[PDB]
Amino acid sequence: DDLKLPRQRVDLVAPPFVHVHEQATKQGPKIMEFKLVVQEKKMVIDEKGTTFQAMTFNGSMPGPLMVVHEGDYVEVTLVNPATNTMPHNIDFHSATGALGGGALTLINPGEQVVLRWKATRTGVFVYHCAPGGPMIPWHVVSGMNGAVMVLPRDGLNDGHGHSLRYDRIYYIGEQDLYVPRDEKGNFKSYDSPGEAYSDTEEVMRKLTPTHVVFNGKAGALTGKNALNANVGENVLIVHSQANRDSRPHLIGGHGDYVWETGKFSNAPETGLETWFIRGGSAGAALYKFLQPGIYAYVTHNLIEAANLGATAHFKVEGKWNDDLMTQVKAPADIPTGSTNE
Amino acid sequence: DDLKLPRQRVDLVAPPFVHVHEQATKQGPKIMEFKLVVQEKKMVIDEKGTTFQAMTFNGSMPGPLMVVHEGDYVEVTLVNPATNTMPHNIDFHSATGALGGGALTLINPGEQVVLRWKATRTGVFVYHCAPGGPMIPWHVVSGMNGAVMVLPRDGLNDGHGHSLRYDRIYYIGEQDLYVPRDEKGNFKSYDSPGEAYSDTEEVMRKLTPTHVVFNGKAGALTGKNALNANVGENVLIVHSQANRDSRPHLIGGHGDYVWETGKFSNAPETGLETWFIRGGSAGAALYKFLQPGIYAYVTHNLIEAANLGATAHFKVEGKWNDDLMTQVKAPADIPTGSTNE
Amino acid sequence: DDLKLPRQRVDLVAPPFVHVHEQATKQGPKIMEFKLVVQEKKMVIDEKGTTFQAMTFNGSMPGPLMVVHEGDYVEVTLVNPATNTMPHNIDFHSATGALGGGALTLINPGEQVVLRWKATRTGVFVYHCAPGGPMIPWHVVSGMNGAVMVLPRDGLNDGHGHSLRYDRIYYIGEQDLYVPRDEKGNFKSYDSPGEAYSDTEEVMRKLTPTHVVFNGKAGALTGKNALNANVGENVLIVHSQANRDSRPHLIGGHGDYVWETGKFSNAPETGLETWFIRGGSAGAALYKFLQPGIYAYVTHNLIEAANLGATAHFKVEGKWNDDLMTQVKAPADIPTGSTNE
Ligand SMILES: OC[C@H]1O[C@@](CO)(O[C@H]2O[C@H](CO)[C@@H](O)[C@H](O)[C@H]2O)[C@@H](O)[C@@H]1O
Ligand SMILES: OC[C@H]1O[C@@](CO)(O[C@H]2O[C@H](CO)[C@@H](O)[C@H](O)[C@H]2O)[C@@H](O)[C@@H]1O
Ligand SMILES: OC[C@H]1O[C@@](CO)(O[C@H]2O[C@H](CO)[C@@H](O)[C@H](O)[C@H]2O)[C@@H](O)[C@@H]1O
Ligand SMILES: OC[C@H]1O[C@@](CO)(O[C@H]2O[C@H](CO)[C@@H](O)[C@H](O)[C@H]2O)[C@@H](O)[C@@H]1O
Ligand SMILES: OC[C@H]1O[C@@](CO)(O[C@H]2O[C@H](CO)[C@@H](O)[C@H](O)[C@H]2O)[C@@H](O)[C@@H]1O
Ligand SMILES: OC[C@H]1O[C@@](CO)(O[C@H]2O[C@H](CO)[C@@H](O)[C@H](O)[C@H]2O)[C@@H](O)[C@@H]1O
Ligand SMILES: O=N[O-]
Ligand SMILES: O=N[O-]
Ligand SMILES: O=N[O-]
Ligand SMILES: O=N[O-]
Ligand SMILES: O=N[O-]
Ligand SMILES: O=N[O-]
Ligand SMILES: O=N[O-]
Ligand SMILES: O=N[O-]
Ligand SMILES: O=N[O-]
Ligand SMILES: [Cu+2]
Ligand SMILES: [Cu+2]
Ligand SMILES: [Cu+2]
Ligand SMILES: [Cu+2]
Ligand SMILES: [Cu+2]
Ligand SMILES: [Cu+2]
Repeated sequence: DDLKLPRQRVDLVAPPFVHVHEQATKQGPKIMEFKLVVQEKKMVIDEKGTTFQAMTFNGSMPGPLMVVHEGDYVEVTLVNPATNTMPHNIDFHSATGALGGGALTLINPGEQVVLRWKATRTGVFVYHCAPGGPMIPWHVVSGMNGAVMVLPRDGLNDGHGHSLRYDRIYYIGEQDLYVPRDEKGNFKSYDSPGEAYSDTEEVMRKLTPTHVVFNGKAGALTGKNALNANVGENVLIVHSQANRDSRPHLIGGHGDYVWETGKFSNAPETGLETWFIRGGSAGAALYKFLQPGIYAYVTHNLIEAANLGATAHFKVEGKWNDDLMTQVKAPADIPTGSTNE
Repeated sequence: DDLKLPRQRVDLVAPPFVHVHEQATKQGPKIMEFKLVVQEKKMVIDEKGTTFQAMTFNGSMPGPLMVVHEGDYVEVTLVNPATNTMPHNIDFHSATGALGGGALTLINPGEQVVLRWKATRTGVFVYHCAPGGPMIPWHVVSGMNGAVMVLPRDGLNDGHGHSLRYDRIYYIGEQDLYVPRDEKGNFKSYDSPGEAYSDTEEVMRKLTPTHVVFNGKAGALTGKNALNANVGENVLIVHSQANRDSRPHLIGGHGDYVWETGKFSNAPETGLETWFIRGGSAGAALYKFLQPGIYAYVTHNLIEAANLGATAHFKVEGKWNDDLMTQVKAPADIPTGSTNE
Repeated sequence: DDLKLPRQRVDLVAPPFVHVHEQATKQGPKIMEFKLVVQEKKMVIDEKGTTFQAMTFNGSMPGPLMVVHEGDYVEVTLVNPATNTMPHNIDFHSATGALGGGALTLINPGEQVVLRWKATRTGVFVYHCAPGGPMIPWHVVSGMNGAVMVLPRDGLNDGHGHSLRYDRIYYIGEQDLYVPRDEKGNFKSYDSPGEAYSDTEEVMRKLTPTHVVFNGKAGALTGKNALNANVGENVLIVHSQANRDSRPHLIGGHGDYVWETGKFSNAPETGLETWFIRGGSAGAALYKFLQPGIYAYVTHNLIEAANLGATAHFKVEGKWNDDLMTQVKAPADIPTGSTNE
């Protein structure tokens, strides 16, 4: 027992929600214990019911958000149940050495492993499966990716000596999918990941996804699963993309404070319209809602947003501010005396 | 009449030019009145005469640049003449609430609407049509996008307490187009936007444009329409892309001061070769010309620049500086005594 | 002889290595003399032996890294031997005027030219061939691109008044290739660049590379050609991409200090997971190795990394630090008493 620190078990929750944590803490470093269970399963990924052979951490795309503080140790038990067909591992971009932990975590079905990494670098970071060779992109684009947030012990700041505190946090994992089609253009179904591989790899090679989704499917965060907020709340939106670039935008809002490269040692940028998540990274945006109503959160390639699945909704309760925006005149017939050339 | 401020009507001009404005102002906030008239029309988009069914604000791709100051109110009359076939609206990324104004501006042919938004955020911002669902990307990639610049009341600064002033401003709107082809590879023509939709959507879904153009067509800002400047002038180049990333570069020059995310609350970066406009944003670069001659302004995917339409020219008058660059020896035969392995 | 400065001849070396230079210097400005010889040749670009008709500076993809200091003059002799078939030139993104020098350097086979440019802007910069029109992207994606680094005379700094010094430097040139295929999907071979052009241009137009390689071929910097380092060394990794975006990541490491836009007048960002090289630029990352072993350096589109060629290896000698990372329990059977739902 070389490392003599208190241990705290964390119970992960499904995205887009985040497990209970403190922003600022005066507790000393701890060993933060997490469990991730690989689950291969067929999943529905669009509003027409298209299925595909997914591979997940903890049954979700993305995998759950892990939250720790700078100087904590993160002890992760990775479990690969014998119902799975493939070997799996885990690479933490937050971690130092052994390909992020991938070189120390390769497990066959029926096995588990325990990795410990010190949280020396602050920010939001991707984690993903990376078995080796062509299996690396396949496992990642099959769903095996999530994120971890390493907070400064004093919480977030604006890079100019002022504390920032969020009232709410959501984790938006964006997933690029490569679903094979038949000669007529219909999506193909398979009985196992292995059976889907060869056809999937051919789609992957042309670098054009068939779907780009938040929280694992088109429409996942719309309708009854819209994200809630209230006028005045400061909301942190963590966005990850393990394989492909994204350009997040909150329609009707802004990024008040944005860490587009995702690392809290760097001052955020202010007042952004659209920000950029480089493939293989996580970023974070804070926004204080000023108006009630529906907001769309998109990647601002609008073809991907509207036609390939990459739109979420916020439903924000409160009172409308006519000073910031008003409909001066409702739609009305163009006046007869108008000249509109 | 709740809002008791002076009103000023602005007459928009066609890009790449910009309407008359002040950089720094000591005037107080005003209500700045703008009119945008939707025009659906067939337009020529390449040097071989390819046409396509465009949808525009004020008859241009991009729509005109609107320029106001922080704290002004922007009162926009959007007009959809009865000669048009589709409903249209407007989303200002500069604005707060109601999906940028889209939720308050949906008008059928024969209607107009008046929206007012407070200019609380400084920078250059996209505006675009966003009717709903799949119509959002279609209207945007059909040409319905422009930009607005919200200047600080004191004008631009270098983020380190020094004023920056431009001698000239140009607005470069970049447009990704998705023109259908027949089985032989020739571009298809249609009699209406509605007729073009189904085939266009199929091209859009594969996320590869057929054309990438500045000011609405290949060659628009070359030849007799090159952009003018003079040695010593500080030129602001505003660049927008409503749907797709771009990587601007001034061949033979630099970005002296670049706001790649486009927001003046952030200090610019200095001395860039190439900068990055994330899809769904505007950015801005200042450059002081040091040499006369022709400059090419490109997106630095050179296939897009040279082969899909995305090159503009500057023609810069003045005297050559041999200290910065000189041809020491003109092309000459390789000397006989040379060894060139 | 207007310009009365000392002259120093530099002998270039093949990437990923870099010619001998000083980081900080107290020498005054000099005329730094470089020679680049164009070589058109067939080259092997993947592990299955696929060939293609390359065009290079000095026989390598990328062309060699040139290193000078701010205020030096760079006198480049460009040679186009009569064994070549095409005209060639050179555009330095570091240079001011005449399209970066392209407008002063066009040479036919059998000719040479001498260009001098003043190194007024600090950073890493692309150089590339740019003959005119469609020949520009073709020559660049055929291999005619490299980089130059213009160091501050005091060496690198952290943007906060502290010197940074590298123990080692590597230059990683990333190349997007567009190799034609026959109706069965096999790569086509040609006897000359001219013969390959028409088919290559058709691939280029669809903006999807067939290969994305470091140092000119899949596997170039893996196996016996892995990059060496030692625990404790600060390694500068210069990354260029003349045509297409990249997202570098050091698997198991970080970017301690990253200039993603590549320009040393801007403070670096700290502690990045993944950074972004915009097409038509160079960037640079410093990392101090903390753990021994194999590291993969990738573009973090993992399909491109694992399946299209874009992976390099570092082999790092030293002692493992169990505090930063440890395997707490090796892979073992899932305990009978476990519940893993
Ligand atoms: O800021 C640059 C810095 O990163 C360093 C910090 O000095 O270390 C990072 O990783 C180390 C792992 O132990 C820690 O010192 C540090 O707390 C963390 O940010 C150096 O390697 C370098 O100067
Ligand atoms: O996309 C090609 C072509 O395929 C068809 C079926 O023949 O539709 C498929 O592709 C659509 C777009 O991805 C999906 O909306 C649908 O689930 C799928 O069957 C055609 O309708 C389409 O033109
Ligand atoms: O700098 C962060 C800041 O944005 C705020 C300014 O305090 O507001 C922005 O939008 C508001 C709309 O009224 C204005 O206060 C402000 O002038 C503008 O930049 C906050 O919501 C937050 O601190
Ligand atoms: O691009 C496919 C194929 O189509 C042809 C006509 O058969 O040319 C078309 O496409 C060209 C590239 O976009 C355009 O230059 C031209 O306007 C268009 O007819 C072929 O020439 C080409 O191989
Ligand atoms: O920092 C902005 C600055 O770039 C300037 C420097 O004043 O010049 C750059 O190019 C010039 C070429 O002579 C040099 O003055 C300078 O050393 C270099 O960084 C201006 O044109 C402008 O303020
Ligand atoms: O990629 C299309 C198709 O072509 C084949 C040969 O018919 O393989 C070629 O393409 C592969 C992927 O790029 C390469 O691995 C190989 O060198 C090449 O012959 C098929 O195997 C493949 O499905
Ligand atoms: O140690 N107190 O939270
Ligand atoms: O299945 N993912 O939220
Ligand atoms: O672990 N690879 O399928
Ligand atoms: O109020 N004067 O410009
Ligand atoms: O048609 N646009 O400039
Ligand atoms: O308004 N949509 O076509
Ligand atoms: O001038 N001395 O290095
Ligand atoms: O051939 N290039 O390293
Ligand atoms: O110089 N062009 O082939
Ligand atoms: Cu896996
Ligand atoms: Cu990774
Ligand atoms: Cu419209
Ligand atoms: Cu938008
Ligand atoms: Cu060339
Ligand atoms: Cu260039």
